[PDB]
Amino acid sequence: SEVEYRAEVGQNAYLPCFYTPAAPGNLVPVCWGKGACPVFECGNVVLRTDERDVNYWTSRYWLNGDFRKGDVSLTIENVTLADSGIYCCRIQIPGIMNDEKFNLKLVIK
Ligand SMILES: Cc1nc2c3cc(-c4ccc(NS(=O)(=O)c5ncc[nH]5)cc4C)c(Cl)cc3[nH]c(=O)n2n1
Ligand SMILES: [Ca+2]
Repeated sequence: SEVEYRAEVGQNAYLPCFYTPAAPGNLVPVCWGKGACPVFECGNVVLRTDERDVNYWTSRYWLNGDFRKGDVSLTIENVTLADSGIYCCRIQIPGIMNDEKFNLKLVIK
């Protein structure tokens, strides 16, 4: 057994990811992709934010939480078996190599 997130075909999938803004409104860029975080930046990119807003998304992928307070959890709508796999949520902390890397396993049946 290990940590995983689950959905049936047709449901939405919910993959958690959080950080804490250093001060209110001080956002840091976030990278969501399919594939483990050792791949490129955050895998095969599906969604990105910068210090101001979401700047990139792919159909069916959403940040529906309060991402301006650090809830950068992902929603995938209407999943198929092909959406199964590891996803990377990368918190791109400016000022060093110290990014926060989260790998989330999505199991679809
Ligand atoms: C037609 C369609 N649109 C989206 C879409 C949109 C978004 C998105 C983009 C910016 C903001 N930021 S915001 O502060 O609420 C704001 N409001 C005005 C200016 N900025 C909030 C969200 C939820 C995302 Cl993340 C994911 C999306 N995914 C997707 O398949 N589609 N499809
Ligand atoms: Ca960094």
